[PDB]
Amino acid sequence: VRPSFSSIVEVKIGGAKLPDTIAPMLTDGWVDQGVNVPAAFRLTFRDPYHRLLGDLNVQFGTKVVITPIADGQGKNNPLLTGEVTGLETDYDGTGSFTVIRGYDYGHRLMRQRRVAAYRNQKASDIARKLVQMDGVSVGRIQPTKGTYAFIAQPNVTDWDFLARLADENKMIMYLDSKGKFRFVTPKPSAGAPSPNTDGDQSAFVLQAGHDILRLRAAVTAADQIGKVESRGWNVTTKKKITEIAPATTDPGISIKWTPGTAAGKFKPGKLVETANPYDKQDEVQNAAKALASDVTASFSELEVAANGHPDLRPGVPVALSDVGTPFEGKYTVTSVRHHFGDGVAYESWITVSGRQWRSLYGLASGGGGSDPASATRLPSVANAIVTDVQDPLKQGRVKLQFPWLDDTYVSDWARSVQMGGVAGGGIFPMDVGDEVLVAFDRGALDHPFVIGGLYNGRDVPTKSDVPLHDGLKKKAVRHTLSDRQGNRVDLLSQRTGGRKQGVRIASGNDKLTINLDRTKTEITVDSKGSVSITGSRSVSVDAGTDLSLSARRSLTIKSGGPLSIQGGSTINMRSGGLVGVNAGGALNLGAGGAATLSAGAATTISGTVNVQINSVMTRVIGATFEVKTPIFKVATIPVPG
Amino acid sequence: VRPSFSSIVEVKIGGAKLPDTIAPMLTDGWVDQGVNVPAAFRLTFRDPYHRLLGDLNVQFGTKVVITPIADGQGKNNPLLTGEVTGLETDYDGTGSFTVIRGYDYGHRLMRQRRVAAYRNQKASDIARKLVQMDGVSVGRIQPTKGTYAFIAQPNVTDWDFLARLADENKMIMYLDSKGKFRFVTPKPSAGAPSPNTDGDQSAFVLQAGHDILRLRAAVTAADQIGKVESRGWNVTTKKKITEIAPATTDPGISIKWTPGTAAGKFKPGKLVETANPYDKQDEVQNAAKALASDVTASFSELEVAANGHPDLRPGVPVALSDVGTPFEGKYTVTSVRHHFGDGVAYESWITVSGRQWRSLYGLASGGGGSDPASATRLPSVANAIVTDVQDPLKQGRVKLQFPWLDDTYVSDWARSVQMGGVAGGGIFPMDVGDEVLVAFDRGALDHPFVIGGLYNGRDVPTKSDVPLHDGLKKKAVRHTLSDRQGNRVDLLSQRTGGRKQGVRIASGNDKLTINLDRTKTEITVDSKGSVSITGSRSVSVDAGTDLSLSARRSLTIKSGGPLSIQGGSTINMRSGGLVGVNAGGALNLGAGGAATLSAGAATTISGTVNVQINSVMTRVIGATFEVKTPIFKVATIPVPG
Amino acid sequence: VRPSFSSIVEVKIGGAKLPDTIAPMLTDGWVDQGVNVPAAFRLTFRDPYHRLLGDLNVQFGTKVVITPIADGQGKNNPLLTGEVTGLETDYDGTGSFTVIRGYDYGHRLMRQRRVAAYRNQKASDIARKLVQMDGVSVGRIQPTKGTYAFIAQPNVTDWDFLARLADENKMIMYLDSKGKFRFVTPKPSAGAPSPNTDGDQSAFVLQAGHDILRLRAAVTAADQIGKVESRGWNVTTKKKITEIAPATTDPGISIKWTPGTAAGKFKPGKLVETANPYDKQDEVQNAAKALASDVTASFSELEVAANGHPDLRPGVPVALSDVGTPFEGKYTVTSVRHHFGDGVAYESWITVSGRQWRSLYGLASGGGGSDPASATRLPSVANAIVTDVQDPLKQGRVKLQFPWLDDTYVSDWARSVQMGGVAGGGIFPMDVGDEVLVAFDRGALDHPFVIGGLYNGRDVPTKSDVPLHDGLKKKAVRHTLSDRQGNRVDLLSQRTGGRKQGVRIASGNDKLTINLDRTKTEITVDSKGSVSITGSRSVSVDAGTDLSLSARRSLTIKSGGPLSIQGGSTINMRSGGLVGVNAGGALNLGAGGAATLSAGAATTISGTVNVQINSVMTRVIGATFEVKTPIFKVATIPVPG
Repeated sequence: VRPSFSSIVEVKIGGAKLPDTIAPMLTDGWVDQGVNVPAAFRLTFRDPYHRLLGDLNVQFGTKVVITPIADGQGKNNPLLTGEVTGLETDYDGTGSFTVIRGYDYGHRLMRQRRVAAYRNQKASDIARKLVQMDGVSVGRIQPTKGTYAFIAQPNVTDWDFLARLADENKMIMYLDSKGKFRFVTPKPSAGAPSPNTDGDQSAFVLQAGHDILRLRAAVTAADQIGKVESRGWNVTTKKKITEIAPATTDPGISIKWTPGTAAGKFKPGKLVETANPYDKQDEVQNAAKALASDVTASFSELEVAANGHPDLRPGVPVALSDVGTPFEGKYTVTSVRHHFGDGVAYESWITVSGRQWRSLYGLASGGGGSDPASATRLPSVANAIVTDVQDPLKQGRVKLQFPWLDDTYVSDWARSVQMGGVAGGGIFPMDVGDEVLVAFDRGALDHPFVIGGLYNGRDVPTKSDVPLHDGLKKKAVRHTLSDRQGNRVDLLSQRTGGRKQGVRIASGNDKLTINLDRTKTEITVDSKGSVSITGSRSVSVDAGTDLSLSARRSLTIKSGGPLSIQGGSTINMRSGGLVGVNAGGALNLGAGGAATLSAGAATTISGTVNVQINSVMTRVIGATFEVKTPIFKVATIPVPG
Repeated sequence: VRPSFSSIVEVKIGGAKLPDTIAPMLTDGWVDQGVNVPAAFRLTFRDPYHRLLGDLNVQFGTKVVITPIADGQGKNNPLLTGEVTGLETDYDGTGSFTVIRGYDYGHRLMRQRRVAAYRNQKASDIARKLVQMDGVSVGRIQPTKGTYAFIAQPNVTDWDFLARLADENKMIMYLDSKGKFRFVTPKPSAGAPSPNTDGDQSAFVLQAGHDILRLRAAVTAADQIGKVESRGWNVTTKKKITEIAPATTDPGISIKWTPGTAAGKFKPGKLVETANPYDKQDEVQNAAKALASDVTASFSELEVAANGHPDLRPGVPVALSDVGTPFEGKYTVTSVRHHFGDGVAYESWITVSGRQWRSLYGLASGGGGSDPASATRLPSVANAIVTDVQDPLKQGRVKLQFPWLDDTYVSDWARSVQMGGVAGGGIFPMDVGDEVLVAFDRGALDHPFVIGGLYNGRDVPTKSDVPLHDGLKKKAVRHTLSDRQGNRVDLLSQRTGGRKQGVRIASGNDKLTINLDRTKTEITVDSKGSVSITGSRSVSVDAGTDLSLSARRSLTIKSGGPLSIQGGSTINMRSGGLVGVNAGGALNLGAGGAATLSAGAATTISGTVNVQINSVMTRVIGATFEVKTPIFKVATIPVPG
Repeated sequence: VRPSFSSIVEVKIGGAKLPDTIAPMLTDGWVDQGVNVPAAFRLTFRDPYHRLLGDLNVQFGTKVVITPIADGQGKNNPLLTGEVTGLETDYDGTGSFTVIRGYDYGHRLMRQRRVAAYRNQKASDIARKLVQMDGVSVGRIQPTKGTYAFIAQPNVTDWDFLARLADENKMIMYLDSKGKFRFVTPKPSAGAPSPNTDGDQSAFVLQAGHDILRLRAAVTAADQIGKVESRGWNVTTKKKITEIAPATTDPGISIKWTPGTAAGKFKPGKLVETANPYDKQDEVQNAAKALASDVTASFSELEVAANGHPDLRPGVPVALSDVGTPFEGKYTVTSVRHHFGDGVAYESWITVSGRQWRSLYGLASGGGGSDPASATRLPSVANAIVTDVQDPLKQGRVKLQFPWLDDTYVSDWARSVQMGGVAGGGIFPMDVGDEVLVAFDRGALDHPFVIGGLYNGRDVPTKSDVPLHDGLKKKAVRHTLSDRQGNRVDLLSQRTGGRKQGVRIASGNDKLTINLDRTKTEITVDSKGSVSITGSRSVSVDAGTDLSLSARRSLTIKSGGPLSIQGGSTINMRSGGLVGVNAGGALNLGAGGAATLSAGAATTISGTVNVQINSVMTRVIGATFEVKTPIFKVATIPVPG
């Protein structure tokens, strides 16, 4: 029937049934099963002479199975198979008891604290991999809605990472009777029999006064809001992505009243989540749905201590009837406490609290939730080593490799801050061995950012002509901007020593240099190589007060057009053995004063032309006047004096 | 008198008096009224057959009024007027009770979670506007001492924001009986009935043994320090602003002993606050006063459970007398618990604990651990969108819009970090639509800081002729510094492909380029336009080994002073068409060897002066010699040979 | 013997024995001693008329000595010399009790909150200085393993800081009976009486059922891992330092089972610490050993309430016998509780729980959280003022003094991040007076990092020419890179106003400037000084369409070799006054057309050589023809016409 006449607990340790000489020694039989934390075994035997543990040879690390038997139900279907973890002995004054404590076959997930990174795997794939890796048989795994680009395990316990993953995906972290892992969606509450049933023809119906020893049901509108929004940033388009989801319905609870009424009956507020990064529409939609489920899970909180039945496993629909106006209907169980003890028969505490750990006190072993000191809430910045540069987008994006976290974690691409903008800007890409400063997006490890490279040992900067600081007043003297080899621009200012001042656009080998030197107001374009100054429509209009073009070997001046030497004063045109002027055309001279044509060797006045010597007077002072042709047209016969 | 004979609870639901058929059912009446958190109603009726909620037609959101009546006091002046929030049913083994839970008319402030920014409004103005937004009638609001400039509400429950503001301003939120907000200063403890009074002529005097059912009074010097300082940074002057305030007095407590004695009797310590940013003297002084009040509020902790009186409202002075040496005097109440229950008449728990909400549990429900991760202490950095760059100071300050927080929050000016210094440095302003990386001052949202622009999709860097990485080892090859436009300063170094090395300066049109090219040692000054090299005291002293000046269509050389062409070897002065040395002054030519003046058309020697040919030999050896004028001074008559 | 016949509590207040008229009034004597928190008295007298405190003249800050006496043990050995801290009264319905709470002398350490930096001192030296400054006598201090460079005190209580040091160094802060501070290693558990000794003879042996009133012994493998590793970064070599330490043994516990048996019987996991920066091998080794000890301290948790004995001081070995298989052996006590009360004799509660504070509830006052709101986890960044720019390595580091933390804290060198790399990069050193934006390593204060200088009031004397923003749409117009004094490179782009575009490499005083101007396709190498353009193997090959070389007061062209003026068109060679060609060598001329040599004054044709005139026609036409020597070789006699 619904209650029980006699109830027994059958416990098997190490695969063998409990010895007949030890079965009467058992007193308490506690089993606390939940969907948020691993279930707990507490088997308390009475050992007045302190000899039990020396006979069972029980050492933690042994398989133990606990089954309840109420009437003829529960002979098959063992309740929970797990592992003995801790031992306790209590001399409380009412009996020197020996307590064996156990955890679920799968508690090892909480035992292991891991760091890792998973690339291009679905959440169900992550669950499958982690579980097997931990030696736990896989039951049924439900594929999740969307894939993840890159997940990082930020130094957390396996159980907690998987638990949050299930929370974000609106799942349940089920661990069934035979120790099989399960990642299953919540069962709909409608499945349970109608409360209008007789209440005695099944074991999933609770009637007020029939088999409800203790009852605590609460329906509240503490933080029920109709709309919940989750927001994120899209970098491939620079878009503010957002998702608004309703919180007016809930699958786990059906009590004739919905949270939509709670939202309507008060002012229409809204809730915002600003604690996790998001990138794609799928992730934002999933987060919005998860937050809506979280908000709607607090609508009803139920806790019934009943005579029980061994079929009250977690995650099953249970109908609550004849309680009142807002408390009828169906619920989905979340935690079940099977209790055997002094003066108490087989007791079952069914607690429906959504995904919260209301059981074992809301605060539980903390402040209502774990706040580890080695969590993912990384404040400020850290240092990292670059491992990859092969960005498929050529935006300077660079992979990282944290050296204080793990030797196999290399993260994903991280955008690096650069002095650019909306319409383009300069880039200073990093090498494959730099040590760069890394910040984080809202503290999350999944989204690192690169600020710039640091300076440490074995990475001293390239040496320069002048030191970093000088002078008694001890101010900055040089402000260097440089590449990784020596192609540099220097902005230096000094009043001591060499008194170097100004700007210096140098080269790697110092062969090429543009010195804007203020110490002597001198522009020095120095080059141990070729020089080339060119224009298109006009050439350098050189000016000043002293010009000089002294180049060895050769000097060629070409015009391809009109050429002019205005001068303005004496033009001393020296030579070194030859002066030549080509027969370009009508060559003409002139002078406002004298005109002299001297030489050292034989002169001549050539030309197949009508030579002439125009003048108001002409006097050949030649020591000898020789003509080898007849002389004509002389006005008078030659006369001396 | 002081104690009472008969005590009643008058509760009105929905504005109508409690029905006569329901009044006997009420058993438990609990009212918990405090000055730190909203008060609570707990009305527990006995409903064995579970039919109450189906007859009263109670839906949360309905108005409820609770009044106590002790003797002939309290018929008027209702105690509290609030709203039903949650429902609870209990089967505890002592009756099937139905519980209605209520909160204050103004609990909605804790219900709403908001993001917003307030500009140039006083704290009292903030409270008034905000409360009027939430549909709560405004009582008396006391004007704030100092005004603010920019307050950000960083995704917080509204009541918590208001409470932090009130704690900053040494204030109190006593919602009145009639549900009216009161932002009021604490009532001074001096204005209280004298302790040496008869103890029976007033309802504000408690005597040990007269009516004090339970007493718990503690006076401690756990963390009493005489002086407390608060410090901040002033940016308009670079000033370390500080305020030291005393903690030797406290308005709320007067127990013949002051915290000054506690501070003096121990070593003279000091306390510092380093958790919030401050900018002005007013804010720092207010923070120092608030911290001093907070420290002095822990001097005395009092908890008296007495027979009570319906006039024991919060925020009223109460005189405690005949208790001992240090426990006499007057206090100001902070929380009051009115209780009706099984085997208990009307009882009043008066608790004085200053700010500390130690009521119910010292840990309350979080062990004094308020870390809701409501994105308040934003860790590390985040991304933001620039909205305003006006800067009334021209220092590059920029208004920041956060895309993951709100669509209407645009913040105040943020001092972007610039790679300069104190006496002047280069400025890189950002456009009106950038995406920048912003840190925060000690995590507070009120003081964002811009680190630099980021790179995302649809904002690619300016295209360049050479790729960002090349080779098999493929180290960094190019280090570009550029404006949003094409003006660039490239520092490039390559070993493969085109083997481009050196420094480049480009104007974006690829016309004006300065190439310090190291692959072939060269300086190239290219420009699709005019060139101009100028000096003041001397001109470019050009040098090298192969000079060339070849500009088409024009070449003008001007001196305005002495001109010299030293040469040193052959000077081939070619020409085409015309070559004329039009010497204004005295011309003169000389030769170390021969001298030749040829022509093709006609050779002419001119000059309006006596021409002269002078040398040992002046032979013609040409052709016919014609003279058209008399020949003179011939020594010998012409003779061949 | 082991139990006691009659037990008394001897208390001395103010150095004088408790008065005879007050000794019967004492009711409750409670002492709580431990190695994690200061010891406490909770003495409780019965004062029905509330007059005790007015006669003893007790004022907190008075010395009090407390001792238990069970049989004839402890008559001259005091248990705890401390100071009265807080007074307390009670009307609990069972008497009007007066309670005097006292704390051990070490409470002063928890009473002071300090900010400071300690320089080149061992941890033992730090403890000695802290204890001496706080007026506490120094007992025995054990020198620690290694020294530290700096240890900042990030606004923390002295006691918490010293406890952190003790936990780091595997040390305990037990305070002895006389009140003398000592900093001691835990006593080994092996140095205890054999578990199988007589039992009654030794006062350090507890037997199940003999004198164990209450017992709670727990042995668990909740988080037992064989190996624990600690990781850190070395900057003098760029190295990943790591230390793996075993957790298979523990000095404090010896119970026939070791944590190695817990680790082996499960999967071989590992644990990592990622919350504390580390620099040297010694520090990493110390951290690994400390974490291993912390993990192994949770193997056994013991709580024994026994018949009491005054020799059960903290930090002494105690042998636990005849309990079972895994619970025999020895323990090192961690906290002791001496209790005298109503209907209760002298009770001693021994608690062995490692370094954890499992003594108070399960979460003390604030378990899990214990995050001082004013803690060391600095989120995001802050502002700081440079105080020293020197560097023993010249890598650009700098010391930073914080203006919101302390006036005497200047920190260590911070590796400022700037655009460098593995093989060298540019550096911008910071001046002494700069204000820089400083991040933090993992939030820890000990490792600040400088990002870059900020801008504030009277901090931007760049004094640039063009404004930082112009226009209606008013995008960024200028991108300045400059030096503290003015030597600058500007990348400016405008469309309105003066319409300036291009690049400008300027100087401090603007005398020297290289303008790449794009509004007018021009290169302006302007300089109020000398100019020098030089080459090595070839000279500037100037080109374009209009050459102009116009320099006043001088113009010198030198070749040192062949010189050529190709020309190609008219060559106008004017002269203000005088012109000349030197007698270099075989000077020659030529003309494709006419040839004219005119002058305004005395002409001549010099040359001490065989002058000649050659042509088919030699028509020398003038106004006369004078020869000063005889004519010869005339072909015919002169003839008119």
